[PDB]
Amino acid sequence: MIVLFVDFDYFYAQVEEVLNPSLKGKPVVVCVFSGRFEDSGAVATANYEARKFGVKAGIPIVEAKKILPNAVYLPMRKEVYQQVSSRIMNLLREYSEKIEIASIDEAYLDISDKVRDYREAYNLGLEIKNKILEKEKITVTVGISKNKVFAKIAADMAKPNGIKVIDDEEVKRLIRELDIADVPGIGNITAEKLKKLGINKLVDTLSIEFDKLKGMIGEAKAKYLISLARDEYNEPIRTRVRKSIGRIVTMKRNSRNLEEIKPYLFRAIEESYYKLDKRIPKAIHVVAVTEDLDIVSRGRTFPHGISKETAYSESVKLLQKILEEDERKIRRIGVRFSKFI
DNA sequence: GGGGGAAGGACTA
DNA sequence: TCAGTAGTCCTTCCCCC
Ligand SMILES: Nc1ccn([C@H]2C[C@H](O)[C@@H](COP(=O)(O)OP(=O)(O)OP(=O)(O)O)O2)c(=O)n1
Ligand SMILES: [Ca+2]
Ligand SMILES: [Ca+2]
Repeated sequence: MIVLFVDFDYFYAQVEEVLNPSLKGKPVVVCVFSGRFEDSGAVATANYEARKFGVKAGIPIVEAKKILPNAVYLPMRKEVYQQVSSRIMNLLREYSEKIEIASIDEAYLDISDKVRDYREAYNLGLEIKNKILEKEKITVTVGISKNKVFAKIAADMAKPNGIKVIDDEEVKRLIRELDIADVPGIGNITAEKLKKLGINKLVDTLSIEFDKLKGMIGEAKAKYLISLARDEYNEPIRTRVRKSIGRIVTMKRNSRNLEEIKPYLFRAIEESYYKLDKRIPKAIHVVAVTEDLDIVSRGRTFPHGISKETAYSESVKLLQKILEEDERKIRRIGVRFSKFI
């Protein structure tokens, strides 16, 4: 198999640059303003001029401003990036019917039946980059290898605005030399459990007793890592279908007062129903983020679709279940719909 | 023994 | 006054065949 992975460069910030070119060359920071106070919230992403200085996705907006007080701070306009993303995905469909859209800014193409070798895949990759640049003026990074995991890794190594092929020989070198923390799906917590087992490279998972590996990181991740280490990882490129749609909002102030929380919960339901658009969910979950940032949730599944009115009344019962079963105050409240008809 | 669901947890956004 | 904001898949514990 030959997989071609496309990951758009600093996506949210780049789309803003495309819509307002005077922004180019300046540090741009796209933010999610929570509304609790002046500048409360987090950075969604920043272009490379801002990232060079430590302003990156996830940090508080107040911290970003301490580092770069004169950078351009823009409010996230998700719907705008979504429309731009959808047009780029449509361009990629022209290069392969076998495409897997993994997120708002990334897709995997199985080009096995389109090119004969890596030389040709690499060329098709250039063709793709040029096409996206021509049509939307957006630069992307392309990663090419024998499977999804290594195609993604290839891209990670070449961004931004890059293109890289990890051939079979390099795949073998990487299995031995690549820091296992850099493997998709290995976060800080798993990375720490592995370091604690002596495991720092994929190749290391082949010599550890399987039960020891599994007992520590679970059966699924152990098999995943082993399959990659044996160079036998095979997952087909598959059309993704959204399985849930939801919205969670931050409250002006923490609380466990039902009438005070209702307005935020109802606003989350409205926005959520706006996004479902024709999709009818049979399940609804109320999700609360507690004062200490823990996540607690309660849901219900119906043998039929959930009308907006039913979503309103059931969400309150589920919220009450959360209040009655957890004594912490709530900071964020939202809903999540799933099991679509 | 293991299918199947609810809720927590990890990961990547 | 650090802490957003969406969404997926796996795990653990429980019911049930
Ligand atoms: N914690 C995060 C991480 C990402 N995103 C959003 C904004 C990013 O623009 C977009 C894509 O994610 P990437 O990790 O690919 O980040 P970028 O495209 O921004 O940059 P790059 O790919 O250059 O590294 O997803 C977000 O809202 N919150
Ligand atoms: Ca990406
Ligand atoms: Ca990207």
